Amino acid sequence: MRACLKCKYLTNDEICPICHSPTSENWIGLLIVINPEKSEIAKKAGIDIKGKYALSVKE
Amino acid sequence: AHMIFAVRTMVGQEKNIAGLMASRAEKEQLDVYSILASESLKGYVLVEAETKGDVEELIKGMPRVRGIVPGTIAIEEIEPLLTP
Ligand SMILES: [Zn+2]
Repeated sequence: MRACLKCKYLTNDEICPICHSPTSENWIGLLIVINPEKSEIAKKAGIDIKGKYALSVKE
Repeated sequence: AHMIFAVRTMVGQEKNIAGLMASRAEKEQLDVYSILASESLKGYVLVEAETKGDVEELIKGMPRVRGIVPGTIAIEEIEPLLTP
């Protein structure tokens, strides 16, 4: 599993389905947003679409 | 929004349990909004939900979960976890 280098979205894809940036296997932490509209944590994380995200990522 | 709870898990099973939780939340249509597993918080998963009952139903019979920490967690105690 990889994470978008820009938005941290988690995927097996080498390219983020949201923002088209490269993804990396080198990621840490897990935030699963089930309901972006109702999640205060998602809002603090700048997440507005459902999915799973890393907390930090590097190349 | 409001309620966030810490769910105690086995150390090292945090992400695994977050995954099972998300699946169960969707399947059972529970009012669970997000699930957070921070590396700096071993043995616990944080669950944002409408009520404590949602979290009780979420973890009901789930392996490798020990229970729910008493009391809600304030959003300010969580924010530092967002940028590791
Ligand atoms: Zn992205």
